[PDB]
Amino acid sequence: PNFSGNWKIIRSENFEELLKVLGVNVMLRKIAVAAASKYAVEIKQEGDTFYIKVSTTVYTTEINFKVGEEFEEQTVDGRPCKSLVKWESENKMVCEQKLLKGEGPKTSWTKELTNDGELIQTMTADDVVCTQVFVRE
Ligand SMILES: *C/C=C(C)/C=C/C=C(C)/C=C/C1=C(C)CCCC1(C)C
Repeated sequence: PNFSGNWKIIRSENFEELLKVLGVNVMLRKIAVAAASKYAVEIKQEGDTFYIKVSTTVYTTEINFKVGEEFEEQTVDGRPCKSLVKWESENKMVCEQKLLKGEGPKTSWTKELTNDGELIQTMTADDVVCTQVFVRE
C-alpha cells in the first residue's frame, strides 16, 4: 500500500448526520457540509509512519502517527482524544478514539485504498457512518 499523495474529495455522504450525533446545531452543520466539499488530504507514508495534512479553504491541520502507537488528536467536532491506528488488511487502517475529558459518543475513523485508485475515509459516531471518497490530484 502507498497512501502517499495529494487527495481531492469527490464524494461526501452522511456528514451532516455525523455532526448531528456530535451535537452541532443545524446552521453550523450546513456551513460545515459546504466546507467539506472543498477539502483536501495530503498524505506522506513511510512504512508504518504517516503524516497527514487535512485542509479546507480557511483551516489546515496535521495528524502524525505510527501504526500501533497511541497518539493525541481531536474528534471531528474538535474534542481532544487519544487515538490508536491498526491495520485491518493490506490497504485499510482503523483508528479507535477515546475522549481525554468528559463523555460523548463513540468515535472512530478508517482509511482505505481501493484497487481503483480511490482513497475512502469513513468517520463514525455511534451508529452513524460518514463516508468520504477522494481521488489523487
Ligand atoms: C485520516 C484522516 C482523518 C483523521 C481526517 C480527519 C478529518 C476531519 C477532522 C475533518 C473535518 C472537517 C470539518 C470538521 C468540517 C468540514 C470540513 C472537514 C471535513 C475538513
